[PDB]
Amino acid sequence: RKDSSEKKLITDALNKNQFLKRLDPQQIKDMVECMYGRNYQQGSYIIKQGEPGNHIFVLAEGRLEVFQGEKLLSSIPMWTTFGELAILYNCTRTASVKAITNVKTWALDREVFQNIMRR
Ligand SMILES: Nc1ncnc2c1ncn2[C@@H]1O[C@@H]2COP(=O)(O)O[C@H]2[C@H]1O
Ligand SMILES: [Ca+2]
Ligand SMILES: [Co+2]
Ligand SMILES: [Co+2]
Ligand SMILES: [Co+2]
Repeated sequence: RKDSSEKKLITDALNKNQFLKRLDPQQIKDMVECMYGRNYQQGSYIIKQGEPGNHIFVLAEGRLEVFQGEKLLSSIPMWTTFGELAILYNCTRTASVKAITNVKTWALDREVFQNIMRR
């Protein structure tokens, strides 16, 4: 699915996330190899506040904004991990994440994220 170049970009994105610094390099490597590409059209939501957390994402291309309601929280820089809170802490999505342009993410599903933690 990915060359060494993309694997390195995703790896760095995951390693920079404060809540993921706990994981071993083997766990990160496993996440990377398992991640799958998903595109989103402009104006669609990658994440909706209040939903369960079924995926963790890395922004690979395009622009994303984080919202509570109509209120803007943050612009997600390229190669940033997001959607991790609801996964790690068994909570609901804390905010919505909207596609400001057409977007590509790398995504990992929740159960896999935990199978990897079960290795
Ligand atoms: N203030 C904020 N700034 C940047 N990102 C945020 C902020 N609040 C929430 N997020 C991100 O938005 C995501 C929405 O779903 P999660 O709660 O799973 O994980 C959340 C974080 O990755
Ligand atoms: Ca990150
Ligand atoms: Co979906
Ligand atoms: Co580009
Ligand atoms: Co762009």
